[PDB]
Amino acid sequence: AGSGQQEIEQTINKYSNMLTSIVSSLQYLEKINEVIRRAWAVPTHGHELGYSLCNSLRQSGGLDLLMKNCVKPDLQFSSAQLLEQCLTTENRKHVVDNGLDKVVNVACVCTKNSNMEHSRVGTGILEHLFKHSEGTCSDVIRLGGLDAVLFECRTSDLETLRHCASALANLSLYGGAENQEEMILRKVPMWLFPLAFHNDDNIKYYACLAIAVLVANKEIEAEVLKSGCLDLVEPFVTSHDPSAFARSNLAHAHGQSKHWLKRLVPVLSSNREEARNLAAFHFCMEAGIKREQGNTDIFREINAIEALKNVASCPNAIASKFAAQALRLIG
Ligand SMILES: O=C(O)c1ccc[n+]([C@@H]2O[C@H](COP(=O)([O-])O)[C@@H](O)[C@H]2O)c1
Repeated sequence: AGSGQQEIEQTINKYSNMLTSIVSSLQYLEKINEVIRRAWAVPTHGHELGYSLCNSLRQSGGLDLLMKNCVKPDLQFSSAQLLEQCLTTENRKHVVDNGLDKVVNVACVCTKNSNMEHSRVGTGILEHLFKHSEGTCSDVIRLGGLDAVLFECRTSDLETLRHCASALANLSLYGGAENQEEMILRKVPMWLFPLAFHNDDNIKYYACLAIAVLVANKEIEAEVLKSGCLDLVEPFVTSHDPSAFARSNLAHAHGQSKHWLKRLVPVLSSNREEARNLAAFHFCMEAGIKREQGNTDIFREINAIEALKNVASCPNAIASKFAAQALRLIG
């Protein structure tokens, strides 16, 4: 099964072949979800094993099978559970292109029911589906995903609240102007406020991050400033260790994507001090991660360097130290 930090690709190959053989059973045996759930858990190599196994899932035709039998009741949750853990970038594209409606609807009905594992699965699927495009975000809003996450914002489960915060951040980033207007109409800040004041640092971080991304839009700045949650940014960045907060979150995974960070870049140039503080904090985190993985040139491909320098120059010392440390971790 799963052991430790070694140089073994034989396990990648073994469990990929197991997965493809089980998937070939087309005309229950959803231990594929257990194997992938524990594959992502591998201490350091979990990213590689997970990506290779999800690619094996798509290539063996299993992704199409999941999207097909997710409108069948007896195989609904059993399949959606596995789909929440294999919504990689390529799989995300495949789903968005050849069956968004079914996946969105199964996530909605997973959140509608009282069983907590189902709600976790549904909120996670929605989170991952909000990381594609303005068009995809608009469509998911139309199909009722935003309503589901804003309803789950009232929950107690921690996994669900984390999925909800990450989903609202992803939507603030990938939505655009129209979708951010829609978010303000749905009173997104109202239900983000209960999350920003959470004790769990992940929920607070990503809720505040969605709020910061939202104040950057100069049309909704006031309504997002009525929340109150940006006044919780300065104590957080000044009391949290950028390297250690990375190790707890988004370090097992190789940080956020270059496109996620590209959406975040324009936050570095906002009117609000707290927005720039939090964006700088996040970039100082991602810079160290990317340096560990040798993908630092990303920050130049997204024209983040100009904004990082402009921020490292500005008077505000909270963001100046973070942006400067980020620039040194790149070159
Ligand atoms: O990136 C990782 O190391 C990782 C760790 C645990 C789970 N995953 C799953 O891999 C998929 C892609 O993750 P992400 O962050 O690119 O949206 C998604 O289904 C995640 O739930 C990914």
